[PDB]
Amino acid sequence: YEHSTVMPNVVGFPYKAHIERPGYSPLTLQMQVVETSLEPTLNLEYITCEYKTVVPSPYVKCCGASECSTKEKPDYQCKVYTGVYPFMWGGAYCFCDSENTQLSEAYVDRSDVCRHDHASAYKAHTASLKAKVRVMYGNVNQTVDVYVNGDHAVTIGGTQFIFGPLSSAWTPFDNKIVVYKDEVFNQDFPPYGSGQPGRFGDIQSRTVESNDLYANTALKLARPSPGMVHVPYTQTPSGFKYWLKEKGTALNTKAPFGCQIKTNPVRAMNCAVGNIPVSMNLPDSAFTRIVEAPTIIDLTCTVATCTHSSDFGGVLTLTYKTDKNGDCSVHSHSNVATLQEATAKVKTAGKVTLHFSTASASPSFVVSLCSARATCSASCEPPKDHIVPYAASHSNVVFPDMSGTALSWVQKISGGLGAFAIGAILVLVVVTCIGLRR
Amino acid sequence: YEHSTVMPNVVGFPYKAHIERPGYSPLTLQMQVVETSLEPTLNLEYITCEYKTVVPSPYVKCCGASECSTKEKPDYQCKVYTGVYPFMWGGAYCFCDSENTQLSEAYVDRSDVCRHDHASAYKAHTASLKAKVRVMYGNVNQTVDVYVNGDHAVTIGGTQFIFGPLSSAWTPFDNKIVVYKDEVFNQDFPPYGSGQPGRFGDIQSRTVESNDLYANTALKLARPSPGMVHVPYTQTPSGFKYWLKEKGTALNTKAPFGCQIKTNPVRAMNCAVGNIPVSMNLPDSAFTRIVEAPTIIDLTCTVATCTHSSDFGGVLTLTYKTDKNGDCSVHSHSNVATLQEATAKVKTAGKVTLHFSTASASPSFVVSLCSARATCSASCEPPKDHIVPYAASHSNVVFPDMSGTALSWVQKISGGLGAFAIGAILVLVVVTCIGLRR
Amino acid sequence: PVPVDGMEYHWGNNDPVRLWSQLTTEGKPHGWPHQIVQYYYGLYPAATVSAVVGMSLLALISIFASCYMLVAARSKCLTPYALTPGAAVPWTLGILCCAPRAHA
Ligand SMILES: *[C@@H]1O[C@H](CO)[C@@H](O[C@@H]2O[C@H](CO)[C@@H](O[C@@H]3O[C@H](CO)[C@@H](O)[C@H](O)[C@@H]3O)[C@H](O)[C@H]2NC(C)=O)[C@H](O)[C@H]1NC(C)=O
Ligand SMILES: *[C@@H]1O[C@H](CO)[C@@H](O[C@@H]2O[C@H](CO)[C@@H](O[C@@H]3O[C@H](CO)[C@@H](O)[C@H](O)[C@@H]3O)[C@H](O)[C@H]2NC(C)=O)[C@H](O)[C@H]1NC(C)=O
Ligand SMILES: *[C@@H]1O[C@H](CO)[C@@H](O[C@@H]2O[C@H](CO)[C@@H](O[C@@H]3O[C@H](CO)[C@@H](O)[C@H](O)[C@@H]3O)[C@H](O)[C@H]2NC(C)=O)[C@H](O)[C@H]1NC(C)=O
Ligand SMILES: *[C@@H]1O[C@H](CO)[C@@H](O[C@@H]2O[C@H](CO)[C@@H](O[C@@H]3O[C@H](CO)[C@@H](O)[C@H](O)[C@@H]3O)[C@H](O)[C@H]2NC(C)=O)[C@H](O)[C@H]1NC(C)=O
Repeated sequence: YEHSTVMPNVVGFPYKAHIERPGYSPLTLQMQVVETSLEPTLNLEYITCEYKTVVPSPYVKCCGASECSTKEKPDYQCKVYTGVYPFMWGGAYCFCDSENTQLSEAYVDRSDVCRHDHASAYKAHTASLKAKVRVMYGNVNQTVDVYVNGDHAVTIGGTQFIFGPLSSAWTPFDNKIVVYKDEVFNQDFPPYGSGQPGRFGDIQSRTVESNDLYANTALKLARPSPGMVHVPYTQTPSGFKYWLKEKGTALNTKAPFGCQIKTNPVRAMNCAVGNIPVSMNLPDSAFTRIVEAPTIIDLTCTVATCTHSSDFGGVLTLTYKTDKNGDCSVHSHSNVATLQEATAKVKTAGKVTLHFSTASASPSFVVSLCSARATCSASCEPPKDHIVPYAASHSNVVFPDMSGTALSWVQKISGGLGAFAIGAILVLVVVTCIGLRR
Repeated sequence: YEHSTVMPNVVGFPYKAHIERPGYSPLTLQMQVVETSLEPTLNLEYITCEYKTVVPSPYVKCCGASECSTKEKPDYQCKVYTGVYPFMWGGAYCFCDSENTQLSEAYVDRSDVCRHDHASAYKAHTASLKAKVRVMYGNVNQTVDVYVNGDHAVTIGGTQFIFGPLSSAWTPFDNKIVVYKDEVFNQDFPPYGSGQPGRFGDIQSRTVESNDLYANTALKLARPSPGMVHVPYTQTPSGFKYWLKEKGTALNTKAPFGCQIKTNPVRAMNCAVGNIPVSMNLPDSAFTRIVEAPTIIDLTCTVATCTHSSDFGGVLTLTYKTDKNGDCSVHSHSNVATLQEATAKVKTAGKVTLHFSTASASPSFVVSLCSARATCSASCEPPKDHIVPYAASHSNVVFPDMSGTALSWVQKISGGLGAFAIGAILVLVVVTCIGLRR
Repeated sequence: PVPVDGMEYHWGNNDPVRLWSQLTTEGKPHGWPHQIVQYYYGLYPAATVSAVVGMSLLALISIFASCYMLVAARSKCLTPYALTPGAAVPWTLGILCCAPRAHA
């Protein structure tokens, strides 16, 4: 028996579905979203880590000269100085007074610990959803892991469930993403090969294991002091440490809809938005023949107390007359009130009680017990507590019933005004007809 | 000196760009697309391969009875039969004449060679383009590899190049893809957990090494024939073997724009569509001072022969007067004609020759040698060879010049008719003025 | 078929071979007007006919409008002489031909 329904994507909300086969007694399902997960698709751009400056020992050529030689090294800088007269601890070598030469050399290379502390640069697109739904009905109670897209069917006790695609296509990750340890940032990083010194991406590598490297830190050499051997240099500090201190904010403490951002892999969990359609296919053994189920007649609904709070703050009672005792499946056909239980045990005493939660001052909903039916209405008082630590258990609908007190007052006033207008219209029509007949 | 241009995405096309700095002699670059690669992003769905039926030996429990036991095996089937009287080569055992039972067992399992011969089901979206471009200017050769998107800068001899995103967003891959060895099929495969026997995907596995398996091949047992021990069964043939014989066509022999599909990784190569914007940044060392370049005056252009063929079927002659001999940059400012050379040897003799290819009956364009300008017009006859094995070297522009023979005839007839109409208007106006002045 | 775009074929185990068409025809350009039409009908034989028909129709419309305007101008100029018992002014008769050749 094929069926379809739409259920909200709110964690912990006890959704109940009603199935009414013409030949069998009605059945009530309970589906609950225990946990979700939003998986984006990532493309690695490059890897940035702190650099380390390699400076070899100078080569002081006594009584001669040397020539610079170009090399293929990241940010290689080499210069040659003349007229140097170095010293050492025991004396001064390079006997030649002024015909000496020093060759200075320096370049940049990736640090030793880059494979432990590095920040990635990704591009994120086409998020994919994943869920974990608990399904219970009759004597069946299981939890399954389902991809939320209409191409994965899971079997629970002989029943086939297909969870349709999410209603909306909203994702919290921008087109560009920077990931560091367990934090995600919505940042726009410089393109590869065009990084600027002193900021994020001063040195870039295509992958942590990649051999090539692009470095730009404006490493510049200076002439050594007289009578010294030290190879002076100046360099703009690493951009990674500037970024590590001035990254600013995050996505863990900034994501909308109250969903946590986690890493390895990058995902956003328990993030309430949209609706998840559900398609079903039930066997004929789940239902019960209507001859076996009890027959319920003369159903009347009365409400004891009502209070539109977050928890189940309503007490509701049914009176009936039955021939045999058994089990029915209760359900509310309007989302103004949400029942707590999906099965009430019917006895010949003819009195059962139910709990419900509502969020409107005066609700009106129709409830069914087995095949019976009845209309419920009540007056509810506000709650006193200002703040509670649990989520709302109702559908959050506020507009009251047309038979409520406020709308009854409005109806009476409008009826009086309409009667006055009708009387005036009738008087005018009679007068003008009399005038026309003359 | 920043510059920008757009180049066709046609492999082998000799694109030439002209840079006109106002303090230096003009420069001409050559860019050629050697190889491209359209790379889609893939998500694995499931893996299908030929199945194998495992049928254990029967357990003939006799002078007693046996009960079937359920197991968690893919497509498991078990039954117990009563009244068997088996026979063997030496005789018949199980003394009890009719009080014997046989237990049959069978199930499905993944084949032995599934990890060398299997078909993959993918989801493809958001293709990424990659290219390899050859650039030459002055004396600098070299080819580079570039990601075709606005976030990769490559330096070639001191010049920074950024290749912008493709103009079009067309991909030959549909949403769903089935990959087999080196063939790609645009196919709509059934969802996981809902495979039908006898067709593609009768058995599915989430990954080649995954333990889980969903098999639906309608395995059914039958009662053994009297006096034998054989465990009969029937089963729908494998769906993978069927798919191998009637998959139909492919994408290698079906893709548009004449681009070959390859596998591992899935990509589409040399696939001509759209335009590639180019952003450039050149240093001052590439240009030449205007004082060093020779001065060219009195530039005239003449055409010897012209045949609008695919190859360079045009000969052009330039006459000039110079003071010294050197090198100029030769360029054509209209796409109706494409020159073969980008630089020419200028001499005091005053005659140079060039080669161009056109696709219009009467081309007209302006050609510059260093800083001089000249206008060329030609009459071209159609070629005689019907079919050639090489691509066209022109821009495929057919509309002739306004000074062409056909347009000249149109101009003459239109002018005659306009003169007649103007005379009509003048006569009518004269008559009307005479009538009004009366 | 081998259009101007080109095509390839794959025969046996050999590598695919590509062939491209070329702009060839049977007309003669740079000649009489009745030969340029043939040359541009060999190429694109669906727009040349439409362009020729459009140009001819426009020329016919223009020439008909001009001839009608001359006729209307002559009729407007000559009709005052018909409302009086006057002459024809043979100076105007020579330039403007009218229905009365010599009789009034
Ligand atoms: C021992 O000490 C003596 C000090 O005189 C060293 O003699 C020096 O040898 C170098 C060898 O290159 C000479 O340099 C050359 O000088 C000429 C002329 O100035 C120049 O054209 C060359 O390009 C090169 O620079 C240097 O002039 C010379 N000193 C003098 C002549 O006063 C000697 O080399 C030392 N022995 C060693 C280091 O084994
Ligand atoms: C349907 O099956 C699920 C399990 O598949 C049942 O979940 C059960 O939920 C209750 C309360 O939510 C769990 O009891 C809790 O145990 C912890 C243990 O530390 C205790 O601290 C709590 O105070 C509470 O008593 C119970 O463990 C859990 N069953 C499991 C995990 O197997 C669910 O109750 C079933 N449906 C019905 C209607 O019973
Ligand atoms: C050696 O051969 C004799 C042949 O008589 C086997 O005796 C058979 O034993 C089985 C096992 O108990 C008997 O089956 C029983 O049948 C009764 C109904 O008569 C039923 O109520 C029991 O639940 C059980 O199924 C069988 O009747 C009996 N044969 C005869 C003729 O009575 C004996 O088991 C063999 N020895 C061994 C070690 O197998
Ligand atoms: C920039 O470098 C490329 C690659 O080195 C140069 O292209 C190469 O040009 C030479 C001729 O100058 C080609 O050699 C000849 O190729 C023909 C092809 O049929 C062959 O039959 C001859 O025996 C001879 O080997 C060479 O093949 C060609 N390379 C490629 C990959 O096509 C290019 O000329 C250089 N740029 C400039 C401005 O020279």
